[PDB]
Amino acid sequence: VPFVEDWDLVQTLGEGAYGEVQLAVNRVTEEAVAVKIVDMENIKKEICINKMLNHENVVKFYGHRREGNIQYLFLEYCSGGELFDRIEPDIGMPEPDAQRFFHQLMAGVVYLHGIGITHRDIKPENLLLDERDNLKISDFGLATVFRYNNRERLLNKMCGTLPYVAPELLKRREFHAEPVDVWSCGIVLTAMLAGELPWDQPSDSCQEYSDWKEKKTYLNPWKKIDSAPLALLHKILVENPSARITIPDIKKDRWYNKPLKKGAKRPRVT
Ligand SMILES: COC(=O)c1ccc(-c2[nH]nc3c2Cc2cc(CN[C@H]4CC[C@@H](O)CC4)ccc2-3)o1
Repeated sequence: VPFVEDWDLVQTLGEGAYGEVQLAVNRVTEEAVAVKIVDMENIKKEICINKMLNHENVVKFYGHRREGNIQYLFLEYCSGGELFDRIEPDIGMPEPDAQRFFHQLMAGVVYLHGIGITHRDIKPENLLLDERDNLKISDFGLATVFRYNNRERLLNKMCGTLPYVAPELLKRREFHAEPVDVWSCGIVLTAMLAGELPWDQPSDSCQEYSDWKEKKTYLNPWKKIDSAPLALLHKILVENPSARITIPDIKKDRWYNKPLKKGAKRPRVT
């Protein structure tokens, strides 16, 4: 009972705008959590969205505490770090690992879309890994409700990260939320398989993007990707968001359902 509420801040996990993420260890139990420290409406929405979240591939929210002009968000600690540091530059990672991470990303995104939430900034920096390398979607600072009382709200706000944003966000005034997150998942899949981003932004003025629309797959990063995951990327990275593949159909794709990876190495004797 005494001192069970005391947490020691032992190391900086992440820094940026606006604030830092610190690893916190409980004085009594030694339980590890991540404390998001935001130096104070945007944070009020983040807390509200985080309270709704309960899924094995979404970073858990334990609660928050306001100490004057500072908000403390208590969130799941993921010891495996970011997916970003598992991607070898210009190489990627083994195809079975990327497939497993992509299945977990799809389970997380299905869950969020199912409760009417769009993340809007899916990228490897935001995809965290637990001790068993289970992928968790993190940072709901740009997230929003796109479906309320079974009525879909079209989005118009410009946000995300240019190499991961869908082309409609740059060409159209209004757009559906769900195909935007599907596109960013395809850029994450491209990053995991080739270890590089295909373009700075998806616009006609961008040569790499024009080459993709012209199906010049003999060029990088596409030439490093096998034909089965590349056929899936041809369905995701579709300019027209109405023709773009939906997640129920991604789950029926040949590469998505290809047996590739063995389960976690279990102790055995002969
Ligand atoms: C903006 O971040 C969040 O909203 C959020 C929610 C939950 C978390 C989180 N839980 N566990 C971690 C996070 C962020 C995070 C980052 C890292 C990578 N940290 C390295 C530490 C040593 C190295 O030298 C620098 C980077 C390792 C673990 C973790 O972050």
